[PDB]
Amino acid sequence: TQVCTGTDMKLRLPASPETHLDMLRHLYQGCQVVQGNLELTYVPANASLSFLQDIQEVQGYMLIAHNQVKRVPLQRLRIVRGTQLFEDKYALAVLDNRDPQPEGLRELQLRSLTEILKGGVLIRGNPQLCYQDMVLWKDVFRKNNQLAPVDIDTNRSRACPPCAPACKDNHCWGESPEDCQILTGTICTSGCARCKGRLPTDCCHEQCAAGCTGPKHSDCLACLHFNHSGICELHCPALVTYESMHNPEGRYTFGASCVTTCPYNYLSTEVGSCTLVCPPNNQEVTAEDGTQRCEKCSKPCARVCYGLGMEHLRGARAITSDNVQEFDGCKKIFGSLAFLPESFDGDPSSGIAPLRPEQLQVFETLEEITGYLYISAWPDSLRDLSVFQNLRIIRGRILHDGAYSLTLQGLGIHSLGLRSLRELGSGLALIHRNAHLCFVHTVPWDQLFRNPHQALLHSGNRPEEDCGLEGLVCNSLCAHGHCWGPGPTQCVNCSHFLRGQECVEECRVWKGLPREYVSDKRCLPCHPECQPQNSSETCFGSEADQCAACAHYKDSSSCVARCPSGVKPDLSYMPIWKYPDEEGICQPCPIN
Ligand SMILES: *[C@@H]1O[C@H](CO)[C@@H](O[C@@H]2O[C@H](CO)[C@@H](O)[C@H](O)[C@H]2NC(C)=O)[C@H](O)[C@H]1NC(C)=O
Ligand SMILES: *[C@@H]1O[C@H](CO)[C@@H](O[C@@H]2O[C@H](CO)[C@@H](O)[C@H](O)[C@H]2NC(C)=O)[C@H](O)[C@H]1NC(C)=O
Ligand SMILES: *[C@@H]1O[C@H](CO)[C@@H](O)[C@H](O)[C@H]1NC(C)=O
Repeated sequence: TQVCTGTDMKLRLPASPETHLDMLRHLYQGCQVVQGNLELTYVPANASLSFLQDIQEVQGYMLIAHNQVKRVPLQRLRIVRGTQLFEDKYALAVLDNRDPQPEGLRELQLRSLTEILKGGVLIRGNPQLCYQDMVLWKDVFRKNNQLAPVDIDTNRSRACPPCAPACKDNHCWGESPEDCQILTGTICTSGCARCKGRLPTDCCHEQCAAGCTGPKHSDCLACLHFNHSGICELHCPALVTYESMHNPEGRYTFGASCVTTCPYNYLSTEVGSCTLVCPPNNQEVTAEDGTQRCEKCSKPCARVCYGLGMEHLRGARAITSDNVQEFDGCKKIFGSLAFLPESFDGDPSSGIAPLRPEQLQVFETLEEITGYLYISAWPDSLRDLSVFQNLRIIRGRILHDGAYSLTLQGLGIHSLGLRSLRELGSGLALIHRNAHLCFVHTVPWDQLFRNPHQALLHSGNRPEEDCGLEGLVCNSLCAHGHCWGPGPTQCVNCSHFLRGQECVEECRVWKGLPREYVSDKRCLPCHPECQPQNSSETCFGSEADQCAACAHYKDSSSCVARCPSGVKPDLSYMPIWKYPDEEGICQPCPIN
C-alpha cells in the first residue's frame, strides 16, 4: 500500500538477526507513511536499506541505533510528528552507530526533513558521523516546538569536510551539493510559520506542515492535521450536522487523513474516529457483515475476558499459574497471550507454581485474540499447539515488539496443530529455532494474511525436505496438501467427509461399527436403538423415529430400549403403563 505500521522494540536486540532485515523489508517496502515509530536498529555493515526510500512521513519517533551501515537512505522523509517520543522526549534519536573497532553511519542526509512537530533530537556515540552540527535545527522544529532539546554530541574519530560551496547558507545534512539544508521556517516573513521563500507571496497556508508549492491548502508538502482528499484541513468533516442530520461529506479520522471508511482491523467510534481500542466502558459490535464499531454501554458493560497488556494485566509479562484460570470459558480475549520460560519454570521466591500442561486446557474455548500470541516456551510433553485448536483469528491489534502477531521461538514442538487458525489480522508471524518442527510449510499462510506487509519469517526449524522424507506430510484426504500437523485431524479443509473433527474417506452408511447418516459432508450417528441393516441404510436422521428398524422395542413411532412403565407426561397425573408385544410392539397395560 502506502500507509504502514511502525514498531516498538526500542533498543532491544532482535530475536532473529537471521531474519531482522527481511522484517524491515516487509514492513517498509513501498511504505510512504509510517504510523508509529520508525526504528532502524542492528543493521549490519553491508545491508541494503533501499526499501526505505519512499518514506515521507513518520507519525511517532524515528530511532536509528546500533547499525554498522554507512548510509541510511531516508532522503524523501519530510516530517516526523512525534505523537510518541523516545525516552519520552526525542522525535529523532541517532545512537551508537559504530563497530567495536571503518564502519558506522557517516552522514544523516535527511535533506527532505523540514518538520518536527514535537520532541527534540538526540545524537550520541556516532564516531564517523558528520554534519549533525550543521543543521539549523530550529528551522526544522515547528515554531511552537522551539524549546525542544538538542542533545547532539560531536565526538569523532574523523575530520569533517565543509558544507559544499553551493550551499547558499552554511547549512547541510552531508557533503554533497544535493544535501544542502532547505530552510522553510526561519526565513519566513511575519506571522508565517512555513514558506517556500523570503517574501510573503511565498507563505504557506497555516494548515501546511513542512513547506509548500504555493499559497493554497492544496499545495502543502505535508498536512499539519488532516488530509481531506488533497486539501489540508484543521478537522475532518463531521458525520452529523446540526434539527441535526447525517452528513454525506462525513469522514472518519485515521492518522493524518480523512477516510470514507475505517481501514481493515480498525473500529469506528460514534464520533467518527478509527481505533485499535475502544474508549472505556464501550463494547465492540460486529456489524453482521464485516465492520466493527465502538459503542458506549448505556448500563453496565457485559463481563469480558482481558488478556495481557489490558486493564489488570496491563503490566503482566506472561501467562502463569496465578492467572491461567481467569481464562476459563473465554471465547474472546481482549489483549494478548505470551508464554515465556518463566511461565513453565515458576519462581520459588514468590512461590509461583510452574504452569502445568493440564491448566492450558482452559484455552480450548478460545476462538479469538485481539492482540498477539507469543510462545517462547512450551511443555516438552506437548508435541503441538493443540490447546489452541479452536483459535480462529489473531487480530494483531497489539503486536509483540510492535511487529509480530504470532511468535513461536525455541520450542520443542513437532507440528503446529493450530487447525482453526484462519486469520492473522495484521503483523508478521515469526517461527524460528524450533529444531523438531515440521508442518510449517504445509500451512497456506497467504490465506491467513490480510495486508501485503505481512509475511511469515522462519529459520532454524526442520528443513521441509527432511520432513518430507520421513512421512511427515499432509494426510492425503486434506484438500490441496494444506494441513497443520500429521494425520486426518489436521486438514485446513476436508476433501471428503468429517466424523467429528476427523477427515474420512467414507461415512458408515453401509459398513461400520455404529451406523451413520450423511448431512453436509458430516458423518452423523444413527440412534443407538436403530437396528443396523445388512442391505440398506440404517437410519436417515438422528432420532429414534428415524431408523429403518428397531434393535429392541417400539413405542408408537420410535425405537426404545424399554417400554414405558409408569411414565407421566409433563403436566399430567395419568402415567403410561406399557408392555412389549410378542413382536416387540409396546402395547397399553389393561390396568392403571
Ligand atoms: C561488508 O563489506 C566489506 C567490504 O567488501 C567486507 O569486507 C571484506 O571481506 C571480504 C571477504 O573476506 C574480503 O575479500 C574483502 O577484502 C573485505 N573488504 C574490506 C573491508 O577490506 C565485509 O566483510 C562485509 N561485512 C559483512 C557484514 O558481510
Ligand atoms: C493528501 O492525500 C492525497 C490523496 O487523496 C494525495 O494526493 C494524491 O496522490 C497520489 C499519489 O501521490 C496521486 O496519484 C493522486 O493524483 C493524488 N490525488 C489527490 C486527491 O490529489 C496528496 O499527495 C496528499 N497531500 C499531502 C499534502 O500530503
Ligand atoms: C566527548 O568528549 C568530551 C571531552 O573529551 C567528554 O567529556 C565527553 O564525555 C565525551 N562524550 C561521551 C561519549 O561521553
